[PDB]
Amino acid sequence: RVQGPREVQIHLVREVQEVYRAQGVSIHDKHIEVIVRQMLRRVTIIDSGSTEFLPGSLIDRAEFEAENRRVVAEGGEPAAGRPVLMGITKASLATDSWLSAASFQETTRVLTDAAINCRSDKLNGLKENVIIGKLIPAGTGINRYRNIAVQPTEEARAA
Amino acid sequence: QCGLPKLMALELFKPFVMKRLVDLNHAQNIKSAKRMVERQRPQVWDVLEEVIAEHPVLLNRAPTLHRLGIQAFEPMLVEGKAIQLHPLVCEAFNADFDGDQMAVHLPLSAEAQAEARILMLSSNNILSPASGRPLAMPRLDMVTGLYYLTTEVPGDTGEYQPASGDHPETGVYSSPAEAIMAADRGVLSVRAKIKVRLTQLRPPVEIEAELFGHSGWQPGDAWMAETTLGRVMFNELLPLGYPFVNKQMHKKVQAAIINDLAERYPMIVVAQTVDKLKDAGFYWATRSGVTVSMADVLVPPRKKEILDHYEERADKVEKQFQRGALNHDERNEALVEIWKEATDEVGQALREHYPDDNPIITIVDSGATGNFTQTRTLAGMKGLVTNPKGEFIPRPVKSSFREGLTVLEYFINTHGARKGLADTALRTADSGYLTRRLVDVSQDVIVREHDCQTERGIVVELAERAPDGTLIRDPYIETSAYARTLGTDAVDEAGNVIVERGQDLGDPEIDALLAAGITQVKVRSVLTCATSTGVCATCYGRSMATGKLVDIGEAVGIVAAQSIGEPGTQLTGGLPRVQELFEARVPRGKAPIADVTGRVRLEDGERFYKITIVPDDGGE
Amino acid sequence: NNPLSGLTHKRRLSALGPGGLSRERAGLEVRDVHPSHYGRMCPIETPEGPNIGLIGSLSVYARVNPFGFIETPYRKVVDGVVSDEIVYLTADEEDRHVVAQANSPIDADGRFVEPRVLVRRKAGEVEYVPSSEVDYMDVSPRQMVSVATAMIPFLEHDDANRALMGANMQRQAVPLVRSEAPLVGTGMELRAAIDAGDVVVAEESGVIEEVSADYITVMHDNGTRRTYRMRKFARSNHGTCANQCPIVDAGDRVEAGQVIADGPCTDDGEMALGKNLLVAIMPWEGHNYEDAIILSNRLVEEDVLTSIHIEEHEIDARDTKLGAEEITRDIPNISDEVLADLDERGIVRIGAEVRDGDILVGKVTPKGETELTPEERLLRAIFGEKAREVRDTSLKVPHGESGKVIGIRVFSREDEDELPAGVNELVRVYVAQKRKISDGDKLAGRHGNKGVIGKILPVEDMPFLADGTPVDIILNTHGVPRRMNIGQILETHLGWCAHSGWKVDAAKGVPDWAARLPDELLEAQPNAIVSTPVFDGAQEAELQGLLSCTLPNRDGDVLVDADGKAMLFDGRSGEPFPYPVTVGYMYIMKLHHLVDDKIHARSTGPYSMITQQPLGGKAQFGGQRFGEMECWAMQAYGAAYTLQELLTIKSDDTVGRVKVYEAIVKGENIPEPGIPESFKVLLKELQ
Amino acid sequence: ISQRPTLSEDVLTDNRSQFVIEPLEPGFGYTLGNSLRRTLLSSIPGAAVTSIRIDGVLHEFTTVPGVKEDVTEIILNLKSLVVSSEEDEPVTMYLRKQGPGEVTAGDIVPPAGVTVHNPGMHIATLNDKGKLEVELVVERGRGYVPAVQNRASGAEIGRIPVDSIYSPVLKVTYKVDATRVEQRTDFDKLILDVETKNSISPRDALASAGKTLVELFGLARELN
Amino acid sequence: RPTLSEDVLTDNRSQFVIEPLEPGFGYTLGNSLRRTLLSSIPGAAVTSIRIDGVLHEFTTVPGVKEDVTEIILNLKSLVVSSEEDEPVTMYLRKQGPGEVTAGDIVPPAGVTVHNPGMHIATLNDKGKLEVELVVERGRGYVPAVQNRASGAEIGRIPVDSIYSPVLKVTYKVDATRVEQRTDFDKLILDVETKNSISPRDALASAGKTLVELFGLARELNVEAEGI
Amino acid sequence: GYDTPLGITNPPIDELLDRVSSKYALVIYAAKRARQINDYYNQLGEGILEYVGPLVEPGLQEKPLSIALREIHADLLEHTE
Amino acid sequence: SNNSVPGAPNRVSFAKLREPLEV
DNA sequence: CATCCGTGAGTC
Ligand SMILES: [Mg+2]
Ligand SMILES: [Zn+2]
Repeated sequence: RVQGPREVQIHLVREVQEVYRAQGVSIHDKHIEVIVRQMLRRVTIIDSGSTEFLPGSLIDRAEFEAENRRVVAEGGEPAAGRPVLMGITKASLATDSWLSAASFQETTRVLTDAAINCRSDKLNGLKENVIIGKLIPAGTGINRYRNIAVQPTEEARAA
Repeated sequence: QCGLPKLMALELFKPFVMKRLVDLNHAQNIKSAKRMVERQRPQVWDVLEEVIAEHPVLLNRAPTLHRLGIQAFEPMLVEGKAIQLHPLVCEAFNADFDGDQMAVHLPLSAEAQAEARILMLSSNNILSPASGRPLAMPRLDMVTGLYYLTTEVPGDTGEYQPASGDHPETGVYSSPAEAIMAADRGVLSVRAKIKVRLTQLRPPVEIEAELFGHSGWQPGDAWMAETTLGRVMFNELLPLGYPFVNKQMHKKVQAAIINDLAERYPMIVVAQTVDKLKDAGFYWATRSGVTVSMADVLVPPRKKEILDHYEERADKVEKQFQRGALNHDERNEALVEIWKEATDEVGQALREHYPDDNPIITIVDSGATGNFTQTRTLAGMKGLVTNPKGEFIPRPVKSSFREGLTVLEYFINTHGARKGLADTALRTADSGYLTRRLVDVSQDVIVREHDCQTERGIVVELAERAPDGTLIRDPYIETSAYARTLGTDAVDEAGNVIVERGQDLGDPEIDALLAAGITQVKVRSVLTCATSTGVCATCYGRSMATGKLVDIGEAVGIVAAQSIGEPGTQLTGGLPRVQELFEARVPRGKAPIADVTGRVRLEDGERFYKITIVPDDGGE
Repeated sequence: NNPLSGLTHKRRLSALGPGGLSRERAGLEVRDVHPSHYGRMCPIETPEGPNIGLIGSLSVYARVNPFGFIETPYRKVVDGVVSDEIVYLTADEEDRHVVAQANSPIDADGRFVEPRVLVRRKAGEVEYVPSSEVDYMDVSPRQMVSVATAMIPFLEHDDANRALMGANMQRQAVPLVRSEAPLVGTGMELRAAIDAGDVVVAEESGVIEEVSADYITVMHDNGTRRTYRMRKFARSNHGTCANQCPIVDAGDRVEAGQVIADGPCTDDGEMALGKNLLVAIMPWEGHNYEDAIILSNRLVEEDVLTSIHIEEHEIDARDTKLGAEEITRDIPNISDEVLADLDERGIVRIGAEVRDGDILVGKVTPKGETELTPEERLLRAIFGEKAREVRDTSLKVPHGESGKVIGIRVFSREDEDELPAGVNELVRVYVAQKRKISDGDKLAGRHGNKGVIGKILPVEDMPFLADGTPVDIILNTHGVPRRMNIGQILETHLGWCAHSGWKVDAAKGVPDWAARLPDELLEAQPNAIVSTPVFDGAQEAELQGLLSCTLPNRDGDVLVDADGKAMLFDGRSGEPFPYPVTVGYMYIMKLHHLVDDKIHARSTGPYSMITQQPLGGKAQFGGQRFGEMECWAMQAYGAAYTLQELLTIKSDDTVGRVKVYEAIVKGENIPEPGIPESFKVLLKELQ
Repeated sequence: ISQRPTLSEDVLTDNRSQFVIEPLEPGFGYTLGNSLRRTLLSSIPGAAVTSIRIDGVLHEFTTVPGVKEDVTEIILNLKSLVVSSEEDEPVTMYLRKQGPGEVTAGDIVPPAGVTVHNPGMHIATLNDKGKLEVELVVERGRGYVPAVQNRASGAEIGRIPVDSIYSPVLKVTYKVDATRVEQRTDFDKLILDVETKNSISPRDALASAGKTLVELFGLARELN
Repeated sequence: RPTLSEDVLTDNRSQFVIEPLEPGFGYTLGNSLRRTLLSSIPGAAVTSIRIDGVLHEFTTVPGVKEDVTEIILNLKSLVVSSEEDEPVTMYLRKQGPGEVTAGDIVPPAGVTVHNPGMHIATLNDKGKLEVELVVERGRGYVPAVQNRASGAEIGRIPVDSIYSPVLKVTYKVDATRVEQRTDFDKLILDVETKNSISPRDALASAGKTLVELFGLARELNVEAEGI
Repeated sequence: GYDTPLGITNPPIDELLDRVSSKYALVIYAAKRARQINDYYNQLGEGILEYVGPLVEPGLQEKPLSIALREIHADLLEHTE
Repeated sequence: SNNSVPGAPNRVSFAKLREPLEV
């Protein structure tokens, strides 16, 4: 609230680092930053506006700026948003897939809420796919690499 | 490669062997071929040898703390019922040989084996994905073995001698083949400094320019050197095309060479080069003469002299507290300082008293293993022990383990030793839990694009400005800048650009900016680059394992989690601090920060601190 | 496992169990070493795992008072004068008093030497206190330790971390074919062996009237005769070999309380937990890198580290709904080559050899009259062989097991042997193995120096001394100073002096270093036995001096120096090693972590009844577990197809794993995985 | 700068004999006496017991009524039995002794071409009413051959396969006197030390050692 | 199964593969065959030299590019076969601009130089060079201090004598799997020789030599062995 | 310039990686060709129209993956994403 | 000796004389 | 900012 979302990221990364520095551990700032990035992907709802966003709800920046891109084109009031920092535990629970959430912690709580909200799960993630037995959506599992046709060059020919 | 027991593999490849048994008509069908393998008929040992041909298997060693916890190997049939493992990958598995087991998983599908041999093969995973440093490097016997021959011994026999009087120059040899025959006769020491003409080793870059004018050194071009016989044998492994190194091989030295080989030279060169180093390390660790005796471990000469000095300085503190001029909190606080100082002076008493021949110190100072703090405890004294509270006991263990601790001493050291084992078991549980939280939070983070294209990055302090002039390298250089890719052209005072945008920062590309004078660079970060799902490739930059730009599709989110949790066992803030940060808790310290910049108005009270800040720009 | 193993177990002090605490409830205070534990409960002996500090052993000299507290012996000092009168004190009672340390110098009458002595006080505090204030003093220097702990020579030279493991591992020692007493002792090896109960002690005095390998008869003084029967080749709780052998010959005069016949891990009434090995402290071609161990093949050709392991195999015949299980020699579709080692009943014959897969007890059961396959109906009309209604339910030898059948125990409901409701014939076949030591077998010393056997070279490859004798075991130098357990070094020095023998120079008087050395040790024979009691015994000055006293071999040459080192010849290259290597004798134990048990694998096998996943354990022939941690490693690599396969066609895909087995044996390509049956379970559990 | 064909001297003792070989190349003595030492300890042909049988015994793990030792300790006592046979094929020995008293290697009855070299060797102390009828099988071989191999051949259930230590060699070593005096007087003198089992002579052991090595080094001389 | 002998080649050096050895005989054969090729094969080399314009070593020879040191070394690498055991003397003289080689040497009768193209020293104009060489015969390697009195004390220089015609030999011992036994030994041997003799012949001579040694032992009884 | 690659390190992966976009791509690239080669051998026995056989000489009892991985190095295959 | 009570093998001991009480 | 209930607390 004092120095903005970018500064709080730089502070966390170096304060975290300072602990591994003292004990002689060397982690590249890169890896830390990946986790840090996932903590700030949500912004809170100050004013509901015309949107269907419940006030006092942590919603993704992608969703927040795309719904405020649809209502802006609709003519209604856009929701006022303030950036919010989340601990990795609850950020993890707040995931889009209830499968991933229930298979993390507080399984009885995850299901109770998900069965009420009628949340549908798009099985598009790592934890999601492993459970159902699908190929994981990373590495050699993505269609870019998965669907490859290999053929002999026209030069290559049976003897 | 890895040694796979003849018994294990036969049940692993059981339906693959049954297949070829009925192929070569040893069995008439699939039912009888099954019976052959179960009865273990002598035929199948020839068949199985053909089946496992370049069919990789997995070696898992729990706990799987990072992805190098599971690596692939080319299976090698071996007599016996134990798995045989390469001495280098023990740094990755964190596996010793005090009874450790390993799980084995055999890939079946055509894609799986392809994934194993290419992605998961141990010879491709040489570097740590956490730091980019070598893990598959000389470690224990190997380092001590190499450190042996590359050491320069002053007065050793066969040493080079200048010409004077009636005798010419002693210690100059025509070729390495000659110096070999000298030590075989017993004239030359493999550790003595001599002069030799070499014909198959590229000279130092500083000397190649002097002797050839960088005409391009060639296999056959000669040049004279001033090293030892051992340092020459060592450089035949690196081998050709790599500049000679005339130093003694401390671990940090060997860490540099491999890390350079990782950069320039290709993977299959490094894998083979490091292999040669291992064979050399062990043979020479043998004839290193590194042995522990009761004689090699010596108690200091000023042992009782020094301890009498500080016990006299202690009795003075006890009597100064006896008169009550010292606080009880101050009494022990001073007693701690006295004996801390004492222990140090005992260590100094060892270093100079101990020959560099001493195998206990030879192992410590060469980075092979062990700390000198262990050597102090062994030969000097144990020192202060920890209270159940954690505070250091006012009473000191004056005895070393060589002399034999007193009965009461053993008791209080034991107490600390146990609570250490208890905590080492409790942090691990905390470390693994933090790990699983980190994995779940960054699972949707994958490299999906090749570039976000945004010009957004973040500033990194390259170097501090030294007061007298020139500069000083920042301590955070290695971990914050060295793997990044630039987000803006780096210019000096001139209009001349040193490094472009879209350029990966390498080792010499840091020196190009370090000598130019620029101390701040803008770099593409994972934070800044914004894409739809996950992140881009360019922003993330150089994958610490490949030494090159990260491939599109790598689950950098999970690797990051592993790379943070893996070494979490080695902490004292500490590990709770690490949790307190990633879970965004309102901290214990709760130190206040300035809301608006301005002039500070300190107004301390003895009962309470109060801080006022007059706003720099008007304000209230 | 061994006699000590049992002895220790009876002296355990757990805080677990009903009325006590749970494992998760115990904080960090319950576990650590308390001051009052001195002389009552050991601070060293405790498990390494999650049970650490919650389990301990009772100190040697302690006992329990009628109220359930722990008392401990102290010597009573009247007024600076030690008195042989002893009183047992409780924890809080001792706190009200003041106790002197055992090793404090005492006058030949009973008085102290210095006015101020070392003093133990309430709350674990210690100070110097005048001799007028001394109430009690310790019984022994080794008063605070436990039974297994006091068996660790030079304990005060090893750090509590490794010394802990040094105590724990002794309990894991394996009884060898025959056992030798250690060259270096602590004195505790005797009383431990006797009080174990796994040796044979004479009740009343007399003379051995008759001795056989079967039993010993003792003729008392009053005339009565007591006969002691020998436990011969019995299987212990843990498959080790409890085998007893008569010590005394016929006609020996034996007094009461004397060991007349000892058991496994015992040599002349002493705890023989291992063998005396000729050690060499050096790296050797890397084969001992990271705590691995190199052995001489002499230990394989002379069975020095060879053990016997007995297994009990069981199977029964019950009353079913389709009839009753009968034990017969007639098993459907089996040749007479397989049945060749059975008798007429269906039981294997004693002395026969058994490998894995072979048949021990032939049993067949009436299989349900379900419609046999129309394709197998057709197959039974061609060859005209009518199907039997009896399925093979035989007791075959489990994977890995093998050996000689050393006995049969049969219980029949027919022969009035009382059986549980439903059982007719019950058979017990006992099979022993003669396991020589091999690669991967975990060895250890008493100083927390563990490790597995990396390689066993031929006897000639071994680094040998000047007289030709090859060393037995090659330990790596690197893994010694780190562990702080250099008591293994001192054991090697004293161990060599004990093998060669020695003689202090008495000319020009008794030397100043060997002045505290009791008379009986100033001259020692080759292969002598000695005691180094914990917190007493040998000191570094006497050890160094004794290394100079080392008697020459048969050729009249001394083999080691005053440093304790010696010059070795590399058995491979022939050339002498450049530097002197520390050589001596060490006591090495065979621990119960053998590869022959540890090794295991599985292609396909049994599967879970609900989750339809593989079963778990070597006993059930189950596959390994690819856990949550391992699925992260895969995910990190980006090996989707490997990860998918492991959790689909390698696991609980009902239709997949069968069609994978077929695709392999036909040599085709691996099909595409389906739906994990476990996931179907979840969607039904949610419903 | 000197040429002299080498020698092979001998300084004797009953069980062990010192061989002296000189003059050899400078720094050659060590890696030459070692090549003999490694040939002696591994590949010198001798003879020992392979399998046995006892009356009333079907396996190694039991006791004979009336005897102080068990079959395990008895078989383990017979490992130090020193035998020399000329019969290239297996031969059968016999030992039968009853009543009180001690049985030894002397009571063994070696057939034609078999000799026991240590009759005073203790086997078992047969107390009263104790009878011991044994049946030992002797073969010729080299090195060390484990018991476990005999059983699968077809050996009947009566037989108890025993470990075989054919190696008649006991202990081998050497020392070298290298004259390093600065001159053309630089040579090495080898002193080989060989001790046997009283199964063969120390000389006969060095002879079979050389015959082996000569035949091995003859393949480096043959042309392509 | 009787053992085989193999050869992988190069002009000056080659590798020899011996398999299958009875378990434990690789090392038994290893270092014993290496120390034979390096020490037990006779040849000829330079014992001492003499230079005209030299009264001490530190100053280079008048009219020569190379130092006194680098010429000794080049001369050490000279390969020579003498026919008589007794020490012979050859003269090498040349003057003017150009380069002096091993073909300029004037050799005695029955004394052959096998690498006449070897560079030795680069003379300039007004550069005079006269060198007396002392050639002996022997085995292995002999230091310089032992040859400090083999020339006239008016500039006699002791040289390291490399009599042996074999330059450098290494060996590795892997394991070959015979029958079911994976214990059998496989001996790989790397041998590099001078331009005087072929490696394939240097081994046969080194092989014949050792057969003589083990003869002494065998002579006593020739009891038993099987191939 | 290196030493002769032995066993499963051949063909050298570095040169393999020059002919492909990333490590991941090479896997499916090779494996899908390894599938074609094993089809050809099983199909040919009873089926026409199989995928083109080994474009290089098959080593004695050479694994189908090991065949594919070599002809990728021979640039005898076409690459599509 | 150390434990001269049962009829045991003689194990000589480096020791200060221990006569308080048997184990 | 401090209590009461429910849920977490490394792997093989
Ligand atoms: Mg371990
Ligand atoms: Zn981006």
